[PDB]
Amino acid sequence: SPRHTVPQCCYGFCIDLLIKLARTMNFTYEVHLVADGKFGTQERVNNSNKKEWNGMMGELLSGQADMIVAPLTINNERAQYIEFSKPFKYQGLTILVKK
Amino acid sequence: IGIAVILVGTSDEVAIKDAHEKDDFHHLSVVPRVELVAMNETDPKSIITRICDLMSDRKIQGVVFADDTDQEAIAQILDFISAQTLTPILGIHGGSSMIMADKDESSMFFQFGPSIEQQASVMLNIMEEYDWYIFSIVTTYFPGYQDFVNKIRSTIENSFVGWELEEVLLLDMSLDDGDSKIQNQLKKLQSPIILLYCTKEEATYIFEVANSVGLTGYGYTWIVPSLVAGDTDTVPSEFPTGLISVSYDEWDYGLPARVRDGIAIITTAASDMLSEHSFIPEPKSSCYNTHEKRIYQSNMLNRYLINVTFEGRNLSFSEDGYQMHPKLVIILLNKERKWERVGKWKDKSLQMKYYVWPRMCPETEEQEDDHLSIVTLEEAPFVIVESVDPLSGTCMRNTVPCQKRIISENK
Amino acid sequence: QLKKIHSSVILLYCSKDEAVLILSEARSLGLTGYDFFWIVPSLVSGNTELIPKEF
Amino acid sequence: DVQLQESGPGLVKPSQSLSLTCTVTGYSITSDYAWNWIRQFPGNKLEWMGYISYSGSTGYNPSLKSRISITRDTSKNQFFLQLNSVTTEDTATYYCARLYYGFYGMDYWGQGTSVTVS
Amino acid sequence: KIVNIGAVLSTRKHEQMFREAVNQANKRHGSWKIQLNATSVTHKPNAIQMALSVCEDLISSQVYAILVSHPPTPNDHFTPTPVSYTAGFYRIPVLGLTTRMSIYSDKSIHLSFLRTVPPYSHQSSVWFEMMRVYNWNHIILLVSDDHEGRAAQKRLETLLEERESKAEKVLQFDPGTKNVTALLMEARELEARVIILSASEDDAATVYRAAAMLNMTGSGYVWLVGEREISGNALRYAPDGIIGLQLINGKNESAHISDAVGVVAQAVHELLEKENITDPPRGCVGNTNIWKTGPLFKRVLMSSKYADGVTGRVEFNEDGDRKFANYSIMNLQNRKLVQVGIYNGTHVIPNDRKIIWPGGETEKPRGYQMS
Amino acid sequence: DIQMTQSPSSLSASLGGKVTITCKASQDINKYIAWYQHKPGKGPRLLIHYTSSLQPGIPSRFSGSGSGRDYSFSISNLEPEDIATYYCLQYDNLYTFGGGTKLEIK
Amino acid sequence: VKLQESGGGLVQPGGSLKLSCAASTFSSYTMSWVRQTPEKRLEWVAYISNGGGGTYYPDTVKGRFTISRDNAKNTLYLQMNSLKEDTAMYYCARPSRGGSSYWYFDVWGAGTTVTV
Amino acid sequence: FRRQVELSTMYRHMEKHNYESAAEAIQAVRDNKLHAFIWDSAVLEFEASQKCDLVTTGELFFRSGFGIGMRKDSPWKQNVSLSILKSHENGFMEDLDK
Ligand SMILES: *[C@@H]1O[C@H](CO)[C@@H](O[C@@H]2O[C@H](CO)[C@@H](O[C@H]3O[C@H](CO)[C@@H](O)[C@H](O)[C@@H]3O)[C@H](O)[C@H]2NC(C)=O)[C@H](O)[C@H]1NC(C)=O
Ligand SMILES: *[C@@H]1O[C@H](CO)[C@@H](O)[C@H](O)[C@H]1NC(C)=O
Ligand SMILES: *[C@@H]1O[C@H](CO)[C@@H](O)[C@H](O)[C@H]1NC(C)=O
Ligand SMILES: *[C@@H]1O[C@H](CO)[C@@H](O)[C@H](O)[C@H]1NC(C)=O
Ligand SMILES: *[C@@H]1O[C@H](CO)[C@@H](O)[C@H](O)[C@H]1NC(C)=O
Ligand SMILES: *[C@@H]1O[C@H](CO)[C@@H](O)[C@H](O)[C@H]1NC(C)=O
Ligand SMILES: *[C@@H]1O[C@H](CO)[C@@H](O)[C@H](O)[C@H]1NC(C)=O
Ligand SMILES: *[C@@H]1O[C@H](CO)[C@@H](O)[C@H](O)[C@H]1NC(C)=O
Ligand SMILES: *[C@@H]1O[C@H](CO)[C@@H](O)[C@H](O)[C@H]1NC(C)=O
Repeated sequence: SPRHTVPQCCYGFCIDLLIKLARTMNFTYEVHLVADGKFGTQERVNNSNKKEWNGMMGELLSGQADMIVAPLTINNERAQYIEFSKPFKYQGLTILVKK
Repeated sequence: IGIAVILVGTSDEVAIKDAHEKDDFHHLSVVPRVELVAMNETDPKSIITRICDLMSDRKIQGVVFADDTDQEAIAQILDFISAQTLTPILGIHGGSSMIMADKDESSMFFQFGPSIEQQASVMLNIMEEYDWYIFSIVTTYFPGYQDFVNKIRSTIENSFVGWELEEVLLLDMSLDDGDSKIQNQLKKLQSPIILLYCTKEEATYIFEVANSVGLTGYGYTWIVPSLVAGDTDTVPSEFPTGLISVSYDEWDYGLPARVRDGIAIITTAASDMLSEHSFIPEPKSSCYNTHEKRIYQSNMLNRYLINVTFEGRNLSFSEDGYQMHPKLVIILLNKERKWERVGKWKDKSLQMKYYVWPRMCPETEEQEDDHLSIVTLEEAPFVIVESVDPLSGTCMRNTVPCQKRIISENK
Repeated sequence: QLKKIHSSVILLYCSKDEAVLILSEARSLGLTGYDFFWIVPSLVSGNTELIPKEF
Repeated sequence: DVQLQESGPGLVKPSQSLSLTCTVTGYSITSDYAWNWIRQFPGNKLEWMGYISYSGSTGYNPSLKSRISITRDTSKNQFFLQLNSVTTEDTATYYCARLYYGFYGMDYWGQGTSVTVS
Repeated sequence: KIVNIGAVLSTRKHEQMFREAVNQANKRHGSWKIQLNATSVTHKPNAIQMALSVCEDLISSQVYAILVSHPPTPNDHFTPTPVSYTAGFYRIPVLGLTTRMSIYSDKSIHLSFLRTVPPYSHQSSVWFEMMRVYNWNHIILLVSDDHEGRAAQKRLETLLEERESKAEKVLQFDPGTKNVTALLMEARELEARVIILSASEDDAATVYRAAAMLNMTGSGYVWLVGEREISGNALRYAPDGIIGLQLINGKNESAHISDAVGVVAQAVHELLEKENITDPPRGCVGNTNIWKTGPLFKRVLMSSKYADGVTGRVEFNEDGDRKFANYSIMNLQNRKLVQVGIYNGTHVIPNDRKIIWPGGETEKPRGYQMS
Repeated sequence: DIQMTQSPSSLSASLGGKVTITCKASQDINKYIAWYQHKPGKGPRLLIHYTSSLQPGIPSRFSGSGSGRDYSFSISNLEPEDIATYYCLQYDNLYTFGGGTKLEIK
Repeated sequence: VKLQESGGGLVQPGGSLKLSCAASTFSSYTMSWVRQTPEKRLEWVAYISNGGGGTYYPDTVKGRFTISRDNAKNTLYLQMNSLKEDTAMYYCARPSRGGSSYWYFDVWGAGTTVTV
Repeated sequence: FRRQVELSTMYRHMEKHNYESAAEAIQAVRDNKLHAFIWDSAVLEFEASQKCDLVTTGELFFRSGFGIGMRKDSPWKQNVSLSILKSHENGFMEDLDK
């Protein structure tokens, strides 16, 4: 459908952290969601041999945004081309099954 | 209109003395004349006044400039001719093509020779199917190497393949004391897989230096463009056997075939002209007049020349005047030091007659066979044979590039 | 064969005349770097005063 | 220092192509500035008859687009205003000057040529 | 020995002083054995007759060097290019003393053609060095779409890469663009506040009008440009405080004629006194092979450190250029141009004259504005 | 396709006289001209090329001049072994022909 | 190389007889043959190329002719239909220098007639 | 999973049935359509504790840290890190977690 950029109300853990940081460090902000609901990985585009970043990391590396405040997982491939602040929550990967 | 062919100086004599009367260009819209003219001298002003007479009298827009053997600059001369004609002049050999490069902005000249980028990608594919992740780049000061290095680097970093470059080598070869420093870095090249960019005159002495150091021995692999080959008919006996090189389809795609294909392409462009806008371009009255009203025609002519869907093969040419669909030949040196075809680059596909890399290295006296021939037999879980991923040219790192050796049952 | 050396520490046994030449060669091939150590017997040194400039 | 000098035919004949002559002397001012040509009526009004760079950029009043031309040759350091549409009442005095860049000033004027038509 | 030297010039005064400079070179530097003579060919309108005449009279006379200036009309820059093409036909080393278009910068085509003055692309080398004076880590780059633009952009990016001070963004635009306010809008949204511009006269006028249109000409947005845009009619639309360039004594042609004559005579004598050099190519007609000594005399010219130059220390670079030029930065001050900083080839040292910055700024501002 | 009309209708001349026949086309030809003569029941013989270029074996008895779309071809000093009929050829398109004329001796 | 015509006749008024002209390279050579009026005009009949394409006629004999050629036998094939008002004399002509274009020949046939 | 070479077969199973959003996969496993789901502990422990129809299982692996990413040339990096450490220390992170 026509991907309307509709205003909405956002609030949560990341939102609270961002508001705290903004109040702390003398700067203003504005929040918009990712284009296609994706964490941002390495994929081939236009069948060309070059593989690059789509969605989230592609949006951030394009300069359309200056920061990412979200449950983003730090790893070597992202750390090469973006810069991660020191972690705000240590966590790991587990499995969810029916009770 | 007509198509004119010129035989300048050392042009292939037999390829006209028997191939003049083999022309067939019907079943199209235009009916041009084949105008054979031969000047057995390298006089510039003679061919310049000939093309001036062509413009003044014979209303010829398509010119197959089929001569050879030296000085890309002469195509530059043609380019000035183009600058005063807006006509599509074609390169078929030597100073017209397989030497022409990096054309001008206002250039109305065209060629079927591949671009430095294209053959660079061809050799990169060559080393890709031979899983040569390590490579060292070495090139001289000859202009046209900075863009070659940029192209290969851009292909490297834009590739998921784990390519590894050792060091890019920039060589000021014509410097007297530079050679004194040169052996400092040339000796420091350990990678067996080296790619070279220079000229044939440069190639001779750089190979001599490598042999004096020992870069032509076993294991070492040489990747070179068609420029160092020069004219492959005069085989350089000094160059080592096992050297692998790129060139155009010289011995297969013959000169009469080249000129007939060029005439067919020009006639196809004229047919697109007369089908979309339906007027024959008018020749300029004099060789000393300037006009710009052909603008919405000139590049538009190039438009119907940039999209040549003739012979069934969509060989439509690249924006720089080259072809987007190049065919290249890959040749190595024989035991008697001759060049023979091993690799074919056609429609974005690379094939090789001797798929197994033959040990055509300098034929050292029999050694300890450090590169043994091993036979396997598939048996789970001890041996498993499965299809190579066509993207990475291999499989997971736990796999090994095993070539299943069919023995042809009836062929 | 000097290139085929993957080591960082090199023991060497030769006389002075070719010692100077091979040390210049090792300079050409980078074997005279900071990370590398050459060890030679007494005769390579020769006289303590007649010091070659290629050491 | 540098200077400008003028000349012309003086006498007028019907159906003519007047050429008004200006040369620059003192230094080789032939590949800079923008050389300018104006008219001046006995009523003391003026308007630019042309401005030409050292590349061939001529511009002036669009009333006489076809009539007015500039012919500049640098071998003599010479330039002519080619004027037409000259009736008996078009007697005036025309000037050649220079356009120093930045529009800093219309300083070095020509002494002027009195073009008489009768 | 008799060796001929061509000169394609329609300026008669410069014809006489070219012959006089040849005679000065012969009397001063020493032409005891090799007699260098000079011939002149007039500039025609069309270039077909350049080619015709150059191999009918100059190549026929087996001339070594042809001294060609910039074309009389700086719109058909092509006219010297057939001259270089004829030079490369038989590999004739040719010196063009006033040219600075990048079309001859590519030695893959015009290997036989040498310029005594830097190209416009070399101006970029100043800006980085200029930037080094003021530590402006944030810069916006503007460039047209032409071979000059490609060369300038590549040179500036390669020179800026090594010091880790990177260009924020470069914007390339087609020449003759009817409107560029959008491009300079996405340039304005960038955090950087230092602007680098390089374009033709009409392009410069259009971009200056666009900058004046939407308040970019105010304070903070520091402008730094070259020499093409400080000519023509762009400052009819350009604001004040624009920081252009001025290469040293390149507009002059008589001094460069004398310098080129001295260099050519010195190199020709020093080379012909050494080797079994082949005779010059015999002419347009009847010559089957090219003159292959051309690269060797090219190497001589590269090594020909003519330190006894009339205009000072005159040395040729690795590509056919004079380095260590006394570039003077041109600070526009209320529609007037002022020499505010000299450059001796080592550093761009500003002289005592005050520098007025764009937007009415009087001191050195910060080169960026945090968002 | 384009068509011609040759004219007029006659080649009346005495021994060694002078006649001329005009190639006249409906469209511009750019001096595309040929000329032929043949006896009744024998066969044509070529005369003229672009610039009135005669062929070997045919003497200089035949001349001509013209341009664009109109050409004239003149015959003089004719010997009564060429009792024939002269024709002009154009090939702007595939081929084109006109009317032509026949030769009689009086 | 020489040309010899064969297959001349108009035994049926307004019928269709297929005339031909054998040759003795002609492989890359086009064709165009000629009728003669009682006024002896060398009128064109049909048009073929060396590759067989470009089948056309002049305005005189349009709409009734079937045209083909065979370079293997060096022969043509055209059935004349609208020549019923003539004592026609047709001859074959091989345009010189061959090619897809048409040029000035001197290689013509021998001459055979078609009479009603 | 793609980076784990010996676990390549692993990906070869999910590449046929992988989803695009967390919520849809959570609902699918709520509908028993998907047998199991693989994802971060921080999201899934709360997702299990919120409804009591789904449960975490196994032992956590690949311990990483959620982080605020920014462009490499951003001057805010040092102060962002310092402030985030200060928030960890003073117990504000404790309050936000609770
Ligand atoms: C990170 O946070 C730091 C918190 O102390 C901060 O240090 C202090 O920042 C203030 C303003 O941000 C500086 O004040 C300076 O501001 C004016 C600007 O006009 C300067 O000209 C003056 O010199 C004045 O001192 C403090 O100087 C500075 N303190 C120190 C010790 O540096 C950093 O600036 C913050 N950095 C970033 C990138 O956010
Ligand atoms: C925060 O810092 C900004 C710096 O841009 C300043 O404008 C603002 O007034 C400050 N707010 C305070 C100190 O509350
Ligand atoms: C241009 O080339 C493309 C290539 O497939 C083709 O599809 C298209 O029809 C061509 N257009 C013209 C106008 O030739
Ligand atoms: C003068 O120059 C001409 C070149 O046109 C040359 O032929 C002649 O030998 C020269 N004369 C002297 C005395 O150098
Ligand atoms: C220039 O202005 C025109 C008219 O407003 C319009 O195309 C647009 O706003 C601008 N375009 C560009 C490319 O700047
Ligand atoms: C420029 O700034 C002035 C000052 O406020 C304002 O009035 C004007 O609208 C601005 N113009 C543009 C194009 O932004
Ligand atoms: C230009 O060149 C002359 C050559 O003698 C020299 O005096 C000086 O460099 C310049 N002179 C003037 C007047 O510009
Ligand atoms: C090169 O120069 C030397 C010394 O002048 C001479 O002996 C030799 O013959 C020259 N070479 C040739 C090929 O003539
Ligand atoms: C330019 O600098 C050089 C070396 O610093 C000097 O020799 C020369 O005289 C300078 N130019 C002028 C015009 O003084």
